[PDB]
Amino acid sequence: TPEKEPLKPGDILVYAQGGGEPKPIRLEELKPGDPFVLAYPMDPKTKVVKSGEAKNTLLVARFDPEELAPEVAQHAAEGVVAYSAVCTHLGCIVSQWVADEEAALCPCHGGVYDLRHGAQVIAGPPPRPVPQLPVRVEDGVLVAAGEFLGPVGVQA
Amino acid sequence: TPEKEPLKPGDILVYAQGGGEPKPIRLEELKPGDPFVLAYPMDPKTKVVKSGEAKNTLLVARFDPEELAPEVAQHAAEGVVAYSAVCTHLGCIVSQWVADEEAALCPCHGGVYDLRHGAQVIAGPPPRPVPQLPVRVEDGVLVAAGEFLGPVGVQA
Ligand code: FES
Ligand code: FES
Ligand SMILES: [Ca+2]
Ligand SMILES: [Ca+2]
Ligand SMILES: [Pr+3]
Ligand SMILES: [Pr+3]
Ligand SMILES: [Pr+3]
Ligand SMILES: [Pr+3]
Ligand SMILES: [Pr+3]
Ligand SMILES: [Pr+3]
Repeated sequence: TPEKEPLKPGDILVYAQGGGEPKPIRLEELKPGDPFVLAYPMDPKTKVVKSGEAKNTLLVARFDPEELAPEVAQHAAEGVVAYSAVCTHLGCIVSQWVADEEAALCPCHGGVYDLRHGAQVIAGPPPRPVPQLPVRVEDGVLVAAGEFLGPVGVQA
Repeated sequence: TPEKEPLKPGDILVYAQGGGEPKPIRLEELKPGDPFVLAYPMDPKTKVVKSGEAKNTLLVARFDPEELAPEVAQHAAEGVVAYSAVCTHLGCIVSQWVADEEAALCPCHGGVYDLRHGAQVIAGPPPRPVPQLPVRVEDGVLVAAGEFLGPVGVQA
């Protein structure tokens, strides 16, 4: 089905949506230092939101551009970084924010991923970082700029 | 399809899940005062999580019981409240936590819902509170104790 199609580069990132038309994530809507948003890729032609495949679940956050690791910075757009939100431990959605670390927290077993340093695991049992998705801005809007730089989710 | 069935009383609450087997939310995992978790209802016997219907999207948080408004506490289980996470403004998932207010925040246009006082709108444009889901504990696991108390999401 179109809703279960994988993320492709050029997909528009949209805020996680309940019913109705989706909202593209604009750069100007993300304030540096604010908690991440959960996001999905939307086919730029068909405008189908690929929210039916859980491997397309994203977290998106704006950091101070001079706080990002050089390796993280090269895939960021104006301090904006995106990562897979599928926990690498047992596949829970990494849905919570740790304010003092500016890290992503998994509620299931306390996995914490250090986002400014490539989502390095700094707590709990994830065996590996969630992978980063390359982002770019086009006409004010966040767009997927590449494939995930890594396998998504629980890897057998 | 079964992943799209509406939420029913008796459904087990599970942590939002990528691929794979879901994790029931147990009362003991929820620390009073911690940010909410995004969740879905799961059929107790078939073990089908109803996450393909976005109107089943829940937020779950544990409060100090004596800070809940009387009406809210009537449908809480040892301080744990659940609400629909579909924004009543334009349908975005209410996915963020406001730590100083203990409030759920919609990132689309800044709707903020006062969880301890029945998800009362305290910022942004939502026309009305997200509705509460009554919850109870069954063998240490969080379960739907009734139906959503009002209509879910954007009014049609
Ligand atoms: S599934 Fe995320 S820490 Fe276990
Ligand atoms: S959709 Fe939540 S404030 Fe607009
Ligand atoms: Ca503008
Ligand atoms: Ca126990
Ligand atoms: Pr449409
Ligand atoms: Pr910082
Ligand atoms: Pr700076
Ligand atoms: Pr490089
Ligand atoms: Pr253009
Ligand atoms: Pr019983």
